[PDB]
Amino acid sequence: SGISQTVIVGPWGAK
Amino acid sequence: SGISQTVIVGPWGAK
Amino acid sequence: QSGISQTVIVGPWGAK
Amino acid sequence: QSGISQTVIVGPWGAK
Amino acid sequence: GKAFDDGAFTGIREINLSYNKETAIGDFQVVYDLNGSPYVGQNHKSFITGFTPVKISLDFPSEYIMEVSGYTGNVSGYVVVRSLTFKTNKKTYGPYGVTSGTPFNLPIENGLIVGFKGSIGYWLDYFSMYLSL
Amino acid sequence: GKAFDDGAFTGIREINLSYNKETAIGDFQVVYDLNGSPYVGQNHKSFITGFTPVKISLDFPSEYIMEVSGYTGNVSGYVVVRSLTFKTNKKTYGPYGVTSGTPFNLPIENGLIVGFKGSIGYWLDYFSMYLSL
Amino acid sequence: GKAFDDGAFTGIREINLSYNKETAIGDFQVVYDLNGSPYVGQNHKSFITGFTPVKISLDFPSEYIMEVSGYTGNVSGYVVVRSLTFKTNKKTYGPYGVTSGTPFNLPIENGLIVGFKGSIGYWLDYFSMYLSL
Amino acid sequence: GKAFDDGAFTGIREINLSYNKETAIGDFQVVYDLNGSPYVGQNHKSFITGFTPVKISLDFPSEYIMEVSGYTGNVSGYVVVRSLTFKTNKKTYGPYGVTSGTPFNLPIENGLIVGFKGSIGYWLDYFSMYLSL
Ligand SMILES: Cc1cc(=O)oc2cc(O[C@@H]3O[C@H](CO)[C@H](O)[C@H](O)[C@H]3O)ccc12
Repeated sequence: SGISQTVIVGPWGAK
Repeated sequence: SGISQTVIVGPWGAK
Repeated sequence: QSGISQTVIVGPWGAK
Repeated sequence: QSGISQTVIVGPWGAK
Repeated sequence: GKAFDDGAFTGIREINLSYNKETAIGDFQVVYDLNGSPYVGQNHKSFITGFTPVKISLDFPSEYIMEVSGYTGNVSGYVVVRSLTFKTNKKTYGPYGVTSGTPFNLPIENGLIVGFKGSIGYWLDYFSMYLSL
Repeated sequence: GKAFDDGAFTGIREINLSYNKETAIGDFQVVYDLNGSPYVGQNHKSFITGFTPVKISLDFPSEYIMEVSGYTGNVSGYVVVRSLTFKTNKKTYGPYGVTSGTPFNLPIENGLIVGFKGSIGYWLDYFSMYLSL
Repeated sequence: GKAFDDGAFTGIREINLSYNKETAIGDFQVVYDLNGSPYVGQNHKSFITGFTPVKISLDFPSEYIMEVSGYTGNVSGYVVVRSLTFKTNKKTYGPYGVTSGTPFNLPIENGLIVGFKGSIGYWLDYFSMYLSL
Repeated sequence: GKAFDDGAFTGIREINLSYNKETAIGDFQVVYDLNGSPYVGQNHKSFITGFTPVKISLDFPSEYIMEVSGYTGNVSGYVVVRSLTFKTNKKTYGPYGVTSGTPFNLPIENGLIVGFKGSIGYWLDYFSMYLSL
């Protein structure tokens, strides 16, 4: 796809 | 410089 | 989503 | 590092 | 709660949050850097009010966050982020909130936090961070 | 000419450029994506009029540029960008301008163009592209 | 402890560790992926023996780690990593070592762990992780 | 031709190529850096022999490639890379081969070449480059 991606860490907290 | 870079997370533990 | 890291790749140049 | 994020940049093409 | 997602930017200039010393973190808003100009992010607000506001104004670009830490715990039967601390290469900001429950921490050796996402009801329920070089 | 540098974004939604079939590329402007919202880039304008405008509206995010190519060459004693062609996964836009001089091309096997910078005088003098995953 | 730093690779094929419930994590060794081939990292050994070995052989590249968690704690007056758990998109490996002390966790929403660095004495003192897209 | 793909590494220490000033580029082998250590790439060899070998030994890590350029042209019925030049921050290596046909160039304003792929038959048919921060 045409959307740039990035590292994402988490989540912290609920669920 | 000529050395590639990467995200690093941490440290966890001592120090 | 796979376990293989990816990198920008530019090209090809030459004959394509 | 600085607090500014970095990106690969290719170029320039055109006038030097 | 209400999910939010700021996406990714080029850096962080300012963090605005609110908290209550007896419950948890309430509101959260970031002023990002976008290609060297400030970008005022959406203000992600609790469904309730009466929190104490805090403004963390970083000396961008030389000052940046190296560790985010906090506690998650129970407030009125909900697991929420009860406290946050932001440590930069220059100063520590916090703790804000209540320092009890389960601790968590994200220290960064190389790279930058460039965005936040998460969910906020009465309190900040959970959050994640975008990281980049 | 006048330097410009849009910086880096999430993707590309539209490119608006102008050209002359006897000279070179003139105006250049881009609508980026920024975390799902259109970001209207500044219109980088030639010092002169007489160009034909074209609007390249991409079906973002399913459509994205896979190759940028063109020619650089003499116009009035200046080395400028004479022609541009944008090839996406869905079709080819251009050539716009004059297909004469020294060819150049940037095919992308993996990654995306997320930003442009360069300089425009009477014509587009030069440009560079930000690339990201 | 002795510092180690594997650097960054393309992915992870296997983790070899050892542990003792009475103490902490001992040895740590990783078989990385390097461009589609196995790269056998150096075995980073504890100064002592008596550990139970664990081999985590992932179904690379279909299977990859989505969360690393564990506990740090005092063993014989030293702060060390007492426990580790590796959660993939397929299953959960661990906990290896007692889940007592200060918890930590690194869930990953997008991205991959591509390398480890740290320090091992009698036990794993500390560690960090390289992350990439 | 036989396809090749080295994948991505940490940087480049040495480039070994061969050429003939009557034909085109023949063989290609790179010594990469992999996390501060040399990694000797596969040697990608032409189906025929007779070429003149050249070794470009870079002063890694201070010296790195800023632009790759060359020409593609027809040799005995095959369209191939007839010439290569590597410009670093220290000096220009080349051109090697025959500077005749259609030019191409990849200048890099920010980032590093960390890998090569392509195809070699009698001559270097085509190539692409992995780029990283
Ligand atoms: C007194 C003592 C008792 C014990 O059970 O273990 C050790 C270990 C020692 O070596 C240290 O290993 C630790 C923890 O991994 C640190 O890396 C430290 O730097 C090492 O010297 C020393 C004494 C004992």
